[PDB]
Amino acid sequence: GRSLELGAADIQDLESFEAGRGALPARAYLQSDAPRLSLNGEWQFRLSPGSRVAPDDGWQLGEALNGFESLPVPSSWPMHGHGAPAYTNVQFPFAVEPPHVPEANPIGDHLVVFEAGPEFFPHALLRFDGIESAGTVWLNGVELGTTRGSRLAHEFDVSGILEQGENTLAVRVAQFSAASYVEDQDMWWLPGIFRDVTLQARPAAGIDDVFVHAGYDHITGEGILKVEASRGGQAIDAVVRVPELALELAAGTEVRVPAVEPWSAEVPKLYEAAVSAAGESVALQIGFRSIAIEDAQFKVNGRRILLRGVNRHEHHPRLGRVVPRDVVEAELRLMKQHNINAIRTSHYPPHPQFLALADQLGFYVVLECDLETHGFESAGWAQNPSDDPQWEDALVDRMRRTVERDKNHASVVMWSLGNEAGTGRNLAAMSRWTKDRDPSRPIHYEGDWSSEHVDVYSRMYASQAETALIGQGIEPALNDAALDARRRAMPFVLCEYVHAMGNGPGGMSEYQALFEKYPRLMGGFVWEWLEHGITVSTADGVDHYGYGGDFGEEVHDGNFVTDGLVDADRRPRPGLLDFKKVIEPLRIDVARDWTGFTLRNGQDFADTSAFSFRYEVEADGGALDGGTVDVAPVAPQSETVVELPGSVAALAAGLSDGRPAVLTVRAVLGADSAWADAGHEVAWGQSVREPGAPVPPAPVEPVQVQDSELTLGPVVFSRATGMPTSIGGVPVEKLGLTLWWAPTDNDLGREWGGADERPLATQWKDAGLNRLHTRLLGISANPGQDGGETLTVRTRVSAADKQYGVLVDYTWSTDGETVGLRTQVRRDGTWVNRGFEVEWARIGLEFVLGEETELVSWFGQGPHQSYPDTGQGARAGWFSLPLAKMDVEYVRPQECGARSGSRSAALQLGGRTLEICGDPFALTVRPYSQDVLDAAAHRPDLKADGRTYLYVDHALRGVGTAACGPGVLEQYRLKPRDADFILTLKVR
Amino acid sequence: GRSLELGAADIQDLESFEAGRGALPARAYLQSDAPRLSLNGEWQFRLSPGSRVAPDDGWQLGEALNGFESLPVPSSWPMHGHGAPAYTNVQFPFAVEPPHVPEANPIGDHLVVFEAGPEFFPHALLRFDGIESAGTVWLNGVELGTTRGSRLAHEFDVSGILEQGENTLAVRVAQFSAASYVEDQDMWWLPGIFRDVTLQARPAAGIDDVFVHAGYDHITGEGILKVEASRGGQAIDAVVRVPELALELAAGTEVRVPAVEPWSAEVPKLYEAAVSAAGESVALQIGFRSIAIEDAQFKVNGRRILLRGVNRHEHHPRLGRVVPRDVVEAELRLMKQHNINAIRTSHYPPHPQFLALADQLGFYVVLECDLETHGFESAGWAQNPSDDPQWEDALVDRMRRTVERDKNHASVVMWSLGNEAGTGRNLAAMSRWTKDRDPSRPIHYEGDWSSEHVDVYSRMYASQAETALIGQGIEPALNDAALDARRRAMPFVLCEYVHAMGNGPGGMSEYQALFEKYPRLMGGFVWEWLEHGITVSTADGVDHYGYGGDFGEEVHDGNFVTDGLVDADRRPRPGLLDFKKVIEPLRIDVARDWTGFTLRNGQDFADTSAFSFRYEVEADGGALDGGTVDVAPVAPQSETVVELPGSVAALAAGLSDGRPAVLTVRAVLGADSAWADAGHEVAWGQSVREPGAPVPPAPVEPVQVQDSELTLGPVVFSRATGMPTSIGGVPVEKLGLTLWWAPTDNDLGREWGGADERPLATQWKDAGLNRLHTRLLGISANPGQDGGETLTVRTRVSAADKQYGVLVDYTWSTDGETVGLRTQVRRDGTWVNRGFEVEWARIGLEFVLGEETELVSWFGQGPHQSYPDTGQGARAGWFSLPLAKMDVEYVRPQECGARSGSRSAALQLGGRTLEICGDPFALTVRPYSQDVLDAAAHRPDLKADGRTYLYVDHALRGVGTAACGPGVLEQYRLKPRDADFILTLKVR
Ligand SMILES: O=[N+]([O-])c1ccccc1O[C@@H]1O[C@H](CO)[C@H](O)[C@H](O)[C@H]1O
Ligand SMILES: O=[N+]([O-])c1ccccc1O[C@@H]1O[C@H](CO)[C@H](O)[C@H](O)[C@H]1O
Ligand code: NA
Ligand code: NA
Repeated sequence: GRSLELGAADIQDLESFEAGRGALPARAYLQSDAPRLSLNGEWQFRLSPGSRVAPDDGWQLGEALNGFESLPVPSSWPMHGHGAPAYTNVQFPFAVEPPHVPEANPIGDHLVVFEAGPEFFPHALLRFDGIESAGTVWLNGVELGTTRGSRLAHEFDVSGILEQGENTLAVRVAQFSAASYVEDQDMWWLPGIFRDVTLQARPAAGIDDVFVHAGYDHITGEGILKVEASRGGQAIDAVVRVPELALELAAGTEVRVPAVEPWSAEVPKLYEAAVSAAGESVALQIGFRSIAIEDAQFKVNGRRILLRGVNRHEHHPRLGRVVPRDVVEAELRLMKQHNINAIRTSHYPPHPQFLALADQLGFYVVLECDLETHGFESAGWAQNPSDDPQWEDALVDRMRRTVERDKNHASVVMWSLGNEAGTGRNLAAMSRWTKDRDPSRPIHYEGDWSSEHVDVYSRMYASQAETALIGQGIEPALNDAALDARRRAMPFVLCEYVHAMGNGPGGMSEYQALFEKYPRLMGGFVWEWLEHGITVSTADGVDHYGYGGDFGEEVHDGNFVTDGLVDADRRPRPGLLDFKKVIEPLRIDVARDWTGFTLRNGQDFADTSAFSFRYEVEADGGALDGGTVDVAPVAPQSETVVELPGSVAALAAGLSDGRPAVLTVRAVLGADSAWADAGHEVAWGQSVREPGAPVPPAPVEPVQVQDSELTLGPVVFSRATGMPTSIGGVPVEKLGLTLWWAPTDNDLGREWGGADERPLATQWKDAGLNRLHTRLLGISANPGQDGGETLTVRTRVSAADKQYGVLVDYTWSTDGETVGLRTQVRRDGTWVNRGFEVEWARIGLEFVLGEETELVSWFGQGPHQSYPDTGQGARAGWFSLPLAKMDVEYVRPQECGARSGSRSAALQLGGRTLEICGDPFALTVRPYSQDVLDAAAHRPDLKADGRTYLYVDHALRGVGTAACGPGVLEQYRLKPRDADFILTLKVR
Repeated sequence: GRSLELGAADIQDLESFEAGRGALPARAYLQSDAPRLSLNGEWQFRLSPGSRVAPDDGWQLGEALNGFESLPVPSSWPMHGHGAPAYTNVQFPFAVEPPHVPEANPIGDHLVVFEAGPEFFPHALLRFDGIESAGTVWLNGVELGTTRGSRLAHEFDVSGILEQGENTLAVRVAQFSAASYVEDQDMWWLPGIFRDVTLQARPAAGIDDVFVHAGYDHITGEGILKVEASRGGQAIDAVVRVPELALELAAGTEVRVPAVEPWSAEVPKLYEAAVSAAGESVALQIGFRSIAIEDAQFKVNGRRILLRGVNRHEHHPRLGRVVPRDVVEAELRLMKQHNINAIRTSHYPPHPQFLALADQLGFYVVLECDLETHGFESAGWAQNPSDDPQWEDALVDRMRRTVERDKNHASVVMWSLGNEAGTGRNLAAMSRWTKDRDPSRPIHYEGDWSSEHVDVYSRMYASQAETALIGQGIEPALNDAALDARRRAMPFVLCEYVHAMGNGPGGMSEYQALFEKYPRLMGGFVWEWLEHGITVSTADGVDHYGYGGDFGEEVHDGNFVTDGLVDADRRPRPGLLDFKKVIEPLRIDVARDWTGFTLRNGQDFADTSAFSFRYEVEADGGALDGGTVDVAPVAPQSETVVELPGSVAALAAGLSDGRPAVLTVRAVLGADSAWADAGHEVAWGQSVREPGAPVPPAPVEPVQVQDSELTLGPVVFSRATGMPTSIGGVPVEKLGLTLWWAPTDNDLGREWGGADERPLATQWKDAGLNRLHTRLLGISANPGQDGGETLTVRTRVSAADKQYGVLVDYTWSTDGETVGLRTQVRRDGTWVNRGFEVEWARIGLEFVLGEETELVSWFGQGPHQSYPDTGQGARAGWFSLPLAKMDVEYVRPQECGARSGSRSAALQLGGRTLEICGDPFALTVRPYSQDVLDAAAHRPDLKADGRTYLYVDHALRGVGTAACGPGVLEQYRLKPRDADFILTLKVR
């Protein structure tokens, strides 16, 4: 019985536990004076849906092509119409039976013709910096080998195969392979040759690999330099010239430069250098820095650093995994502009070019090997490749290539074995190899909590509580006494925290307080830097981002791929604005009397000499006083009290009580930096003289009784409902109590703990908060003042099939100019349902106005949204925006746009403007209803209906981060309760 | 402070705990020779959306009508374009704050002008037989009163207010009222005057109320007759003439008729009678029957009866609660035609006309008062009206009116206090009143399990297990010793069981076995008789039923209103067909050797003399032998063995082994009955000589190898997939394993018990059964016979992100005429997921054929569908239907149409037909895919895609009744396992 199935050969290679075949050794990516020819451009592409019908028709030659077509290389090929993106979070998109590949497996045949001059002879190589996920390579029909590790680099000796003149390079790329089982990151499955292809000549007497070792002696200030160079794996003679430090030395020997300026992310000093031999010179930037762990702290150059970090994925909304270099230096300067000083390359090494930019601009980076086996957790880690001895070779090759490529860059301060890969023998072999190859950086891996084979203790989304226990080193002890002693001596890092999906993330301040208070806490990396939105052009031609499912997936994880501080096009979300203020590197506590302010330098190395300290006093109309104050530089981790000019304090003292004014002390960039122009704001602080409470109007005007309506000054009531129908000509279509909001992404998440496993959003639906109803109980006039009268409208708010309720008593008084509105809420019945207390989103009013709103202005926090557990970035001021820029363009629309702590507010409606005053309320103004916003799954599903939805909230919930990790914290949860609050309105 | 809200007066009447105002006493509905004028016809109608804007503009007069329009009366008015039906199951459609009514409360103003002749003077009354839910009545602008209890009757004295000639009658009808809180049945909320309006003259010396008392002495055969008559509540002189029994007697005296033929549902003997006084005669039908409880059995006329019952709601797909009398006698004759002998009027008294038809046609009925407070359960029965002393008067009035109207009808054998109303003081007062007023019928109420105030123990959906424990009186004892002693002495009835939603109900046979085995078990009433589908005409003009939500509800319960044995138009579902055979009143066990058959008479009173006993022998082509056999009548609960003609046995013996033939003994109606023509089938039984197994083809034909395809006789394989591409010209687009089916309604239900709270349908989605995938492992030819060869195609079936799998090995042999196909399935891995074992719907194959199928024929069970725990109604035979009549037109489409126990099968595809043979398999043939059927929410969402979906199942799950009650029973659950099965195909 002989076998008759097609394609058995390709499939057995794809299902291989072995690493690629026939490539050269792993080495650093080096800047070399050898000639190079980038084969990037416009290739030819043919796509077959499986190895069983992938033609073996000699396409690899370049002759008689049938069924090819122009495609760009580098590309993620489902971004150019061939198939589609497919998004899965933890679930594998194929049956889990390693190492087998599904029958449906896109095969992409790639072909380019190039010219090879005499520079590339007698010796050259081809270099592929990234092939997702398994490539086979032919040069002139001759097999060069295979690539494994989709974001790793492979090099192939083409000596004797590369011909002079015209060559034909052919690569066959399979989307799925056994390697898929170990590349299960939470991102888009996008196959292709997404990184540079390059021909490089290899002259004789060259340099293949260089290993820079540039340490720093913080007690003496010495550099410690030893540049190793090698050819064909042997130490070679080469000369090391670093001009600026006045040294020439031999490669291979360690020397003590007498005094160097150390490298950090605050001061990223880079000495230019070259190592050269007869046939080849190599350029290097060199940062003198030394990483160590002592007294359970993570120290750089002798000082405990604080990691203000994010998790950078490589994604672009129209090119997939290809990220244009202009987009890279833009997003990285964006990061510095928001006080970020660390980056973690979740969850694979980045583009080779990325490393030098982290060296230059200034970031502590965690360089992470391409390894993740998350999809195996659901089966209790059965068959997990991290513990299958059949994968040792494959995984150690991923670590070697990872380490080798980037070992020379001072910005990488940690190697990371990978992510969400379980525990296992192979992980320990990856650690063992790395400690041997590069003892100079400590080793990170979160997935083995025992921390046996790492040097730092690392967790994701550990609660603010557990983080305080670890900060004091009193977390519960490991079962192994020996292991526990080790882990207790490591510093602690959160590689992922404050999950920034949608509206949020809440609770950042609580985490930051612990980072400053506890030295064993290293800091943390927000999840994540960007959303992976993929732009989708509609029939109309409107643009919007699509997410998981939108592209036809059979299994997918929805909008969980859009969970970042910036959108796919790097437009900041309010979370970035908040985070920037949270991690701000100086704190400015402005004194109540406006005489000075305390300045703490929170940096680890720099002093304050880089910063101009400006102040301004803003009153209602314009600025009253402003300028600059000179601060004698304060050391890192030192504090001074700096006086402000006496004019500022005298101005505060002479304010008529109840007149608002805000003192803002800014710290801005004295001079341009590599990442921002002079005057860029780094840190700030404020003191506010508040307005007094608003004067309730005298109830001098009485209540006029028509048969169908009532009238009390400028407000028109309906005798059937009790609610206002107009105020000063402004049509009022509805007025009621609100307790609910269109759920955020965190509200859609399950908050672990509590026997209530339903998401808050579900809790609400079950409770009926989204479908409240109001019964009218009574309407009265009552003795006012000098003939005038108050109006009291009694209602009860509740929901169908529910016994709990709230009584709401609206009480109006008017003098003819301003309407007064007192609102009282009292609970009737226990607000219990399906066994669990109900929690409210808010305690407010919804005014539905009959006309459109063009412009919203307020006094309070701003300019961007704020909620109880967010809003740190929103300062006290006077703001004014067009309605459409009050919204927040989240990909799945949801509750956003509340401006908390608001004191006054004006909506410009056609010709008239509507002025609310009162004690602190949260303002929100949208052109569509809450239910339109809740049902909407993408932004085009939001349509204005010509009215205005005015939200005035006397209380709000926090937002938390329950979509992944901690929910709203106790101090910010909103339990049902009685409440009382006063407003005053006015139309002009 | 004086109150300024509109409509405070109507609302305080609507919110009233009191019963109607100013009507005459509750009395029986009587056939009287007094003149009557039905005000039914075409009324005028104005609809206001709340009492606060219901005009008080003197519409009640009939002059200057503004905003009225022609409407039929009786009507449910949302069936005629005014508003819409709204379906809620247990949830109230308004905030639960009794007695308050929501602001949104349709007010329907009704007006008719009629002519009153001299017959109606000086004394007459108006009679409303039903007003949902609160009516106010004016005759010539003069208030007559108010109605409460939507399916109860009210009568108003119009003496001195009804004028001669032309009158104007005005009724204002509010949909919601305090009474809504006690009318929360699981049905459509439809307001209006849905039952007859009638003017009736009341001559002097008349009869107002009559109370028939017609018992039976089963030891002597005597009738015991006493007809009470009364006027203005006092016993009056009247004469009682029952011609047929040769008696004239005075009303008020009890007499002993020497010998009467008793009344039962099997023999509903009705003696015509009249009671008359000077001004009025009243006609009566009189059934002599006596109900008693002894030895914990429910006995009628001395014999323990068995209740073969259903729950009749009053519903019509286009008229709502109005059920045309032709539809009533049709549905009731339908019921008799399916062996039903009992009816329960869930959950309100029916149309007055219904009672006489139950007397005549023959049904034990449970007459149920309009009371149900289900929506209060979710709050722990807080504020439940059954225990609020403020409702005593309202509820006792509902019981009185209920009892009074129908007390004279022998078919009612139980009064029922209501349904799903909790326990409470008012319920006990309802019971106390009823025992006093009418001691002759026992009292039913399920909602108080202690059974303190009832005479029978009644439950819903108690499992087959608990029912056997009760059958033996060994259920766990009540906490109160005294109560427990009472309940243990009552007989037991299931007022609702075997929930017949969608495909089902499964498990009827298990219940029936217990009914026969245990005398304390009275029987049961299927839930429910009909679906409440409401027809919806689409733009195309296609008709289909809509259900909850489809009409715009804010809260609703989906398709739970369509849960019956017949659809809204009384077209039978397969459940009725099964149920008819289950409850069949004789059992015919046909002997294996075909010499005779055992006959048990299961009736309680009749013998077999009504039945012709026919037999037929059916072979492949036509009938071989047939006729009639004479059975000496067997008593109720007796058995005989009746010989069949010797020709029948000799025919069986002379059959060549492996030739199929079926002996069917039928018991049909010898002569016409009030409910069916002669020859109607009542009970049947069969013995089958099976076919032998099919001969596997000799593998004489070899496997031809092209580069792209294989060929083995008439079958064409694809070398890439391994699956057949054609068999005898018939395009085969896909062939694979099936383990899943589009979930039924029961599969969508939560099966209580087991820590798995997810519905089976959810279990499956979580497990991936709906999205299986097949990887190909190998293909071989192998040594066959005389040059020929088998083909073995090895696959593995599984699902993305899952480790469990099944290996499937397809093995084909051919001789050139017939294809042989052996299929083997073996488990690889534990089929566990989210902590709970996965269960399969089936173990079968899905053939997707490229051409349409016109006609399906098979040998096996039929003609209607069958599944392991259903299909009793399907007999052994030869059947043949067009494809579209293989389907089942469920309102939410779902898994149906499997014909289990099938031996052979032919699909006619254009010109050729495809013949499957093999051991018992379950056949199914649909014109659309399973996923089309699962996604479809209504029948118009099913569209044929031009192909054929052939389902051959070697194993199946039962269907159960998990949508309400027990799921699939143990013996019918399908756990994963290895399996082996052989098929043979053939194309002509
Ligand atoms: O770490 N976890 O316990 C965990 C629980 C639920 C979902 C994701 C998850 O892991 C984390 O999720 C984030 C953000 O979505 C990223 O995908 C990250 O790579 C992953 O480690
Ligand atoms: O009786 N029950 O415990 C129960 C549990 C869940 C849903 C309905 C239910 O009660 C029963 O349901 C049926 C069929 O849907 C009818 O509505 C019936 O009137 C009701 O008593
Ligand atoms: Na994510
Ligand atoms: Na139902």
